[PDB]
Amino acid sequence: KTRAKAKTRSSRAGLQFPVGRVHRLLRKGNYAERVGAGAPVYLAAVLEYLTAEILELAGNAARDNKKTRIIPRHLQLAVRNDEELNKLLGRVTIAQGGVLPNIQSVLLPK
Amino acid sequence: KTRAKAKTRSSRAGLQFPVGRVHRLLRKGNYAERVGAGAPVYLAAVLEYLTAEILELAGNAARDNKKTRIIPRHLQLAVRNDEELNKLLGRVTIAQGGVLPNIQSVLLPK
Amino acid sequence: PHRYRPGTVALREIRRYQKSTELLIRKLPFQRLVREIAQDFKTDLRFQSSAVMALQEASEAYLVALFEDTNLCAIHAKRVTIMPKDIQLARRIRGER
Amino acid sequence: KPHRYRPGTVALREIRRYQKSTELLIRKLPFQRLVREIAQDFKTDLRFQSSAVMALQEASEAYLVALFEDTNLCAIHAKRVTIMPKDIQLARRIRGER
Amino acid sequence: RKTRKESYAIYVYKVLKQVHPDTGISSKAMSIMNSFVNDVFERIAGEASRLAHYNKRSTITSREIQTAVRLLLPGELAKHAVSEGTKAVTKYTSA
Amino acid sequence: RKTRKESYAIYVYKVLKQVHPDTGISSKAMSIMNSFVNDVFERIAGEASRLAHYNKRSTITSREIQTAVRLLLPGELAKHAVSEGTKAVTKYTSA
Amino acid sequence: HRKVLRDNIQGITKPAIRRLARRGGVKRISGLIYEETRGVLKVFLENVIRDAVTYTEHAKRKTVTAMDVVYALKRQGRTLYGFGG
Amino acid sequence: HRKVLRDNIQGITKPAIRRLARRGGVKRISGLIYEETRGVLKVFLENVIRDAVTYTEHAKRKTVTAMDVVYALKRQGRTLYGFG
DNA sequence: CCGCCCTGGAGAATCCCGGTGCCGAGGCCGCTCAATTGGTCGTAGACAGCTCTAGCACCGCTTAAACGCACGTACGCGCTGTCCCCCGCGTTTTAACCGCCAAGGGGATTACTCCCTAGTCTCCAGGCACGTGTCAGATATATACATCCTGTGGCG
DNA sequence: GCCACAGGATGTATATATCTGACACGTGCCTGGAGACTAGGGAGTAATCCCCTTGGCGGTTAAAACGCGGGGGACAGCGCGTACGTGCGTTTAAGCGGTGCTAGAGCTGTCTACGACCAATTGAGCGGCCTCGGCACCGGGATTCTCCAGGGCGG
Repeated sequence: KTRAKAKTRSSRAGLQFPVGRVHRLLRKGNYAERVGAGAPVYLAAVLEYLTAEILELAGNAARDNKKTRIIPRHLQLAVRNDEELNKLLGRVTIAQGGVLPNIQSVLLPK
Repeated sequence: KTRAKAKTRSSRAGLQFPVGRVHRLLRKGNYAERVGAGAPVYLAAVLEYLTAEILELAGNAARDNKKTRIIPRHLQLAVRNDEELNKLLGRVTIAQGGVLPNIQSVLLPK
Repeated sequence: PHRYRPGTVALREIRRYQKSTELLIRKLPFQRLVREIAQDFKTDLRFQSSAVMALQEASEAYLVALFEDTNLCAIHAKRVTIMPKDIQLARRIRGER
Repeated sequence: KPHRYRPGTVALREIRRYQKSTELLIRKLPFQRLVREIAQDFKTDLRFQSSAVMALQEASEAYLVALFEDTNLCAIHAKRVTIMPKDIQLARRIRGER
Repeated sequence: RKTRKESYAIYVYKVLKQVHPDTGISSKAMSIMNSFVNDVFERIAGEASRLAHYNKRSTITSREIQTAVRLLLPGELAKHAVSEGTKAVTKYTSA
Repeated sequence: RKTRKESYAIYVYKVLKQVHPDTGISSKAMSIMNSFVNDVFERIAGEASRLAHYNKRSTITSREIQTAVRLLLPGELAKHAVSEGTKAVTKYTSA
Repeated sequence: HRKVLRDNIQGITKPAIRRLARRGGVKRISGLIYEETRGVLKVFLENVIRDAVTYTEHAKRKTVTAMDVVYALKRQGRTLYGFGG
Repeated sequence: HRKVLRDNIQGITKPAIRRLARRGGVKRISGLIYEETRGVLKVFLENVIRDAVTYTEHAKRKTVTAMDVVYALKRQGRTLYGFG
């Protein structure tokens, strides 16, 4: 049938994250009785920004490690070397991400 | 429309806490789409048991303090003296409750 | 002269303040501190007396717990004196710093 | 003359090696046996997913490494380089576990 | 004449009377008790919501509440709470 | 044929292509990223629901999400996330 | 009356910090403890008041309430009993 | 198929605890550290496994899944990334 | 004067590069389900008017507490030394791991069906709000009780 | 050159009286919980497919156990000099009480737009399957870290 062209709300808002999927996950998650029109757009934008920031830092870490693929070690290095990312993910353990190289000054051999 | 005499569900289940009020709070808290019939009864019974336990300990503390009225100091004494209540309320500050009287052994004189 | 030894009055104060239940910080100075801090967040703010008292109770409980942990660290280092390094170690282990 | 490294250089080398690496430091079969023995007390005839046991092992190792960092901080605070059961006890007590 | 603010004041007073027949409770202690009851209600109901979401259910049942109680309350508190909840539920279903 | 499951894998890959055109992602790292997206979604949605309930509202709006972001994310992360969200909502409303 | 307050952290006097340490069980206090305690208290208050003011601003109110303070503390995982419900 | 395991806490050997301490950044280790570490690990695993088995029993399943462990850790406030 | 101190190779571990190879990241395709279009409706929310509680501001006073300074004693910190416990390493024993195989218990799905919960209307009674009058509690005070600190008796 | 404590000196639990204010009780009233009913879909149940978990078996070798030497450091002892606790005289501003003002919290009544809902379309991404190179590994070589056996001039 002849209706308007199906333009996704992600493209309408200029995002790469699924506005419709975020809207469904907010509606079906039993968070409130109603979900606004701008709430999925705002939440998708925030999720996209955070994902972009962590991916940028992880790609920089992978490049510094002479590799072209992001691995859990690279994600851990990015998160624990960015101060605000470490603040946001302080109580989060990344699988097979290891720990940062941090040997105490007193333990250093002098 | 004189129907049958009403019976409170607290009296039907042998409880003091309000089963109907607990049911309404469960239904209006966005906790789930549907709420079972026995869920308010169980939750109200658990709340009444916890209230009775903490009130019994606080009344014992008040009696030991030679007073006939429970105050926040007595509530704090009861909670921090009962190991399980302390573990349940470990991330809780009781207003105007003070602290448990303890002095370290190395800080004691000799 | 009846000067007490250095620590008997301290122990007496410990017992007194652990027995009591009041607020150890002066209400007007603490309220002014809260208002000064809140100036930087939103100008022309009004605080309920209940709100100021809630902040004071929370702050005093936090500081008392931190001083308990600080005393634990100082005794671990085999000292009866608490030190800023004791405070820093307690906060670092708790995850605040 | 036989060669012998001084006490501390090999330990530092191990510290660097294990901080740079990211693999599990506990044998999988013994850890799985311990997990199953512990879970026996809670529900008999239990089965486990391999991913479940791996999650338990990774979480436990992360917890133990964090606890050892805090223990090292306590030992340094006490003017020592050796970690001790009292250091572990203080770390847990400050963190709220004891 | 203003909006009524509900509280568990009378229920906590009844429980106190049935436990200690000759004991009172000050206004501050009553407020702390109301906050404690609301806090435990929130804990248990949030845990029950998480359980219902995890099991892809859309209902909070006595089983969900009991599992939430076991998860939250430590040890003997969980055992006694489960026993009392079961007793109350059976006494309700009998009537 | 079994039930199909949803994930943010393709969206995270598209964002990675936008940011670093010559970088790839392993399966485990993609799973960790999906868990991270889910955790941030859960935190923000929970905080916004708390705000809606504590203001006696019944709608999750862009204002609720903005307040939740400002409460959860620290400092510059929160400031930049607020800017990105406001820009996205303005574009969505203009379109 | 438009007035500005400044440097009230010195309003938390040395005797007040001493009393807090005494309630904490501390028998002897170093002289540098007081400024460290003032800094810690200021950081804690800033963190709590930021969230309380955020809640108030969201509520389109100009009055910070005890319930807003309680919500901020609960956000920090420091549940406070006795200031509402 | 009834098998009862016992004294498996010794499977966490001294060199394994040394590797964990090295990863943590520890130079020297006292002799009594290993028993203390085994006890700490045992109590941690007991708590996490108890919560996981509670979730499993509520689900009416018989095998402890990875999501059960993840939810147990989340109940403990120890979010683990990479298992769903 | 003598231990104490300053140094370049030897051995081992780390780094560095090149060839091999694989399996896991990555593109691509039909296809079903979830997102998108488009009217409806009734309610959540926006807003203007209004009431009065409650927060802010100020004056005076009364004094409790904060401030400041002298003194000295207990304490943090540094130095030496003893020995003992942990580290480094070589050798032997152990079982973790890897590969493959089998089978069966249990996860996950799919109809279906009925009973359990949402939703409504009504009623009445349990519970909130509001007076109020007294009894538990704070306080002022004289205790006698409980606890700390130094000289005086005492000698080897 | 120390050991016990008697008694002074001071903090403090006890008993008595005297307000006093808020806590518990009663009572009118109102809105929300219970009774009774209908409607529909959520979950219980039963049968089935298959997958992945456990158990077994064998070979390899990586790791753990174990013993031994020795030296790094933990801990005790001792000393000393700064620094914090104790206490008393000054001061200041906190608490309280009282009055005044008004700003904003709370409520109420209309009214609007907006989001849930539902019918219908369609394309987006999950699943599954080829396909190639990024990274682990083995082989080989250069560099570097660390430690020990010679040269040296010091108050």
